[PDB]
Amino acid sequence: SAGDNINAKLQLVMKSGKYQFGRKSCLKALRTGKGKLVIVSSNCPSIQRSVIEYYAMLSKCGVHDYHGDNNDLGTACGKLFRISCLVITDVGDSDIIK
Amino acid sequence: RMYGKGKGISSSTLPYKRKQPSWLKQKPSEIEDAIIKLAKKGQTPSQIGATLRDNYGIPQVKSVTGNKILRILRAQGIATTIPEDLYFLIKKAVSMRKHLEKNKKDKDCKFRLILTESKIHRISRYYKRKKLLPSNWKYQSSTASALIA
Amino acid sequence: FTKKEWYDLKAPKMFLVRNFGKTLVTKTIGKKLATDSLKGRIYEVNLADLNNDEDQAHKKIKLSCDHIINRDCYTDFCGLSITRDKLCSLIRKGYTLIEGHTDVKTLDNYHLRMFCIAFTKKRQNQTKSTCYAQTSQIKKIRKKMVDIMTAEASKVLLKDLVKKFIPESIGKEIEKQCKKIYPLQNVLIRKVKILKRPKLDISKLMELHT
Amino acid sequence: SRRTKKVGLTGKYGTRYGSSLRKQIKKIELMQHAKYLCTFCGKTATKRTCVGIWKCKKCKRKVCGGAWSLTTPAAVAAKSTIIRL
Amino acid sequence: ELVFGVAHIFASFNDTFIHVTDLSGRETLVRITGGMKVKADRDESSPYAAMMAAQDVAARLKELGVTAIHIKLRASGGTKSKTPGPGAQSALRALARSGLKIGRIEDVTPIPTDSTRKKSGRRGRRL
Amino acid sequence: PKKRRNGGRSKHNRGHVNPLRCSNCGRCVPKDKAIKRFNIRNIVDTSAQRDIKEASVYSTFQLPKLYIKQCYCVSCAIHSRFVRVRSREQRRVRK
Amino acid sequence: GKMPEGTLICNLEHRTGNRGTLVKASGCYATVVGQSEDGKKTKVRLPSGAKKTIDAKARAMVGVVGAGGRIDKPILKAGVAHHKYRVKRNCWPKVRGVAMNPVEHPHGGGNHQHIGHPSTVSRSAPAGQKVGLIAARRTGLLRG
RNA sequence: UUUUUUUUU
RNA sequence: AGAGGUGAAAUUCUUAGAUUUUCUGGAGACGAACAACUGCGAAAGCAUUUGUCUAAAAUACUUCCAUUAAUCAAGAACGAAAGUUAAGGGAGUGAAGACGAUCAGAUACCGUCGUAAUCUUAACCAUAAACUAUGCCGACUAGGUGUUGGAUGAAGUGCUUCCUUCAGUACCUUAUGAGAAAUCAAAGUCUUUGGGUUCU
RNA sequence: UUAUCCAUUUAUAGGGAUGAAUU
Repeated sequence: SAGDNINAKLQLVMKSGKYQFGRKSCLKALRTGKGKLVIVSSNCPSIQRSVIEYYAMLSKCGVHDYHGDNNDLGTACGKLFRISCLVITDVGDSDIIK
Repeated sequence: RMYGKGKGISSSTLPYKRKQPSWLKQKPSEIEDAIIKLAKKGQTPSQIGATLRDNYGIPQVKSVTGNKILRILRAQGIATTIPEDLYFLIKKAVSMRKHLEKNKKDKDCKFRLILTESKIHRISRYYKRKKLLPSNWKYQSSTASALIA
Repeated sequence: FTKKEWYDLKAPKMFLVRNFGKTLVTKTIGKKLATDSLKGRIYEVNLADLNNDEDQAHKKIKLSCDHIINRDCYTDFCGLSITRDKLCSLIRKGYTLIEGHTDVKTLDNYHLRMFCIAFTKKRQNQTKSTCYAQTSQIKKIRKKMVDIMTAEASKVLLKDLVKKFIPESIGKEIEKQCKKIYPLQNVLIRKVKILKRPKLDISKLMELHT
Repeated sequence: SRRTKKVGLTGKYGTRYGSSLRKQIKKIELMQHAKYLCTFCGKTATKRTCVGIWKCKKCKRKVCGGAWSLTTPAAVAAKSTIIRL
Repeated sequence: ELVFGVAHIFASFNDTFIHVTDLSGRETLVRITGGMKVKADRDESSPYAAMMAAQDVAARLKELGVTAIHIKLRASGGTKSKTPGPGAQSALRALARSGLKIGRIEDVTPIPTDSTRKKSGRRGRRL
Repeated sequence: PKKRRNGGRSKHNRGHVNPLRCSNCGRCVPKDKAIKRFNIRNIVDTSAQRDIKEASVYSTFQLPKLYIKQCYCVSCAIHSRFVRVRSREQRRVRK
Repeated sequence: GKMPEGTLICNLEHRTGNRGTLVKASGCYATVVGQSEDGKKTKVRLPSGAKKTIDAKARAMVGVVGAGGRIDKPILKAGVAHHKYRVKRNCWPKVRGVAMNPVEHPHGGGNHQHIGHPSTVSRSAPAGQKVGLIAARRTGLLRG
């Protein structure tokens, strides 16, 4: 249930609100602030992780460190690759804000 | 019950009143003008009736309008290709296999996967017997994930 | 033997007797120090004898000799235990048992682990032989009781923790708040143990023992 | 189709050596060369590189490991006890 | 000047151990057992040896000086047995009769949450 | 001949029950089949309980009981002179 | 003498300053099974199953030597043994002493290829005599 | 604690 | 100066301090007491805590489909323990075995030790008195005592009890019901013989 | 520990609370 909150909230915002996936998508959205919420992978090197978290509190966007390597948001959402970094463009009727 | 034991007679008992009740002054016109509105928002017909009878207070859509609910989603080309029961079963099977992909020691869980796979196969055969399901459609387990559409 | 000498033992100032008995210390000869042989040992006393009342006969206190001056050993609280005979006397058929345990942190950086027993109450109108509890409320009450115990032990010290253990003040408010969820019979804290104690601060023990 | 019903990779050994001996290296052949999972990239593609040296197909950074496995049951337990402290 | 010690009685359907130490458990004062007296390889658990193995420790305790004593009762262990042997009744009787001051009493027989299986197989003891 | 309706055990709606060991012989018996007695005893019989009372202190010390909860295998229970073989007709009534 | 007991160590230093002496073969490890109360002394259990007392200042690596389980796979053929010992020594092939002539080996000689005399030799046996089972305490299959 | 045995109708 | 052990005994450990007291760690194991003619699961089986993933069941519905159903040779999944293969682990128990006693004999029952096994992982094996010895689905036939999870109405102090009712779940009595009987509320509704079906 | 013996090195800092860094 605790991780179900994150998993289900992400899965539901994907369908309801507008969504994007990819490190290029995240950088493109977070060099303008379009990326609403930003996720950093645990497996990815801290060099990858800390600049991406850096982007967040310039952009006033919520950054979270997902414990994992390539799963769920990179496997269950719509894709089959190693995502290693996440960002959401738009939000529907989703409580992902809190 | 198809699998396991237990009768479980819990269900919904429709009233004897075939027509609409006297208080149901709400016209069948705007009663029909409330279902496709909620439908294209994105909503399963199994829950469309529930929300109509909870918020709009209009039970027995068949009684209030001389047509069935899937009939009045199906007469205007907004019904999904995959039926609701089959879609809700294949999503369960997809979750089944996503779990078993990493958790392969869940032998009871994969037994339940076998049970729901058999359910999907027989229900799909039934829907195939009717013309509303394509004969080419096969439900390959590999593409079950993309079959949700 | 004929050389071993008696050393009187002392309790912290909070206890009204401050003295329960004497230990024995062997030959004070050669390189073996008869001060660390006495030090770092455990004395198991009963609250009934230690407070001259029969009410506190169902639990016992362990005192570790922390330091020695002159000859009287001062000791210090290190563990609490209830008597297993009273525990099994309390245990009875028909009532579900509930266990709780957690690690707490005091402002003294003291690591304490306490285990708590919990029973269910038959009340008056049940008219049934059994008083079993559906496991979801066991879930909920165990979680809530662990939470409140950690909350009460986080913002207090060890000595006042003993001050509140003596009147079994921990076993009252839990019943008070459980009266609104599920009635519980007499419950208590079974055992409290020290995991890791900070470096021995001699300045923090004189003003407490005296 | 399927040329070897049971012998599998040991087909390179022909009829030589004992059946039970080839079958005892049948406990190990399916895992000495197998594509196991790396912890710095995330693809199940690691391959044997030497007797103790290991490497996947993405990271280009080698790792000390078991004789024919990336990790050994002793070494995962030993690491777990150390981590617990 | 009243002084307290602790005596551990061990009854295991054999020689009844009497182990008198100070209140810390450490630094034992006198240990007497039950086989220290009878040389017949029998009556080790019997009241015969059990109660005559206690007035001697009462006298030794008297000449040592300590008067008031607590008692801890032991019944084998967590796997062997759970009830004290015949020697415990006589051990208590002799301490009562000797005039030795007796304080608090407790049972500390080790009770396992564990279930390490005991002697003999599923068939159990056949005698 | 189906001597007992329950078959000698109290197992219903179950397939397996974790067993236990008999106290006097160690025979492995299913938990619902073993003869279980929560034994309450005096560590000292009343005759010497009076003695420990008069030789004790606090003038109000009370004897704590012994709580065993022993279990026996069926084979040794009847030999222990506790379980009655009793009669066929009255076999049914338990209490 | 810094790590707690029960931990697994490798590259042991049986005397402070040898920069690595014990527990160095692949897959081997020692376990620290005790520390002296006054420090300056600890007990370890070596891969041979023996307990050794080493001072607390001795250094070691925490972990298990890599390439573990190397002896698990069977050397299929003489070729792998040849390649293995080619980079190590001249200890292979062995050649039985009972297949040699009596001049080159006490086992050699005879018309039936047998040892002829007990193969458990004394610990005091000279260089040319220490050839069988050297000072064997027992023989035959072990029973645990 | 130990106690094996008893042609043929 | 004994300690284990036994109906006795002996094997065995013990002045280098055994057993015993207390404290500290390490190891593997199990999860008592609560714990029940109680719950879950297709069966095998499943009891420390917490978290996550996944399922199942009942209840309530004026939600949806509309026959999509039942039983099933072949064919498949799971399948106690023991056993096999290979690693890790190896406390306690302990087939083999080694001794010590009883016995006329004891290769056994009893005692001490003790390899494999028991434990973890990855594969096989597919058998158990795998037993309520009772195949599954459906209809009907009797009262009471319980008890588990809901739901309904009312009333001791928002809390808690009683009524009714579903889905389990056992028990007692009764049969102008059955059976050869033991017994069975199904093993009844069967010479007044046919609800459907699989296996033997 | 002084005889004696052993080990290590460039005989290279007195005891307690996947980037560098020399003038």
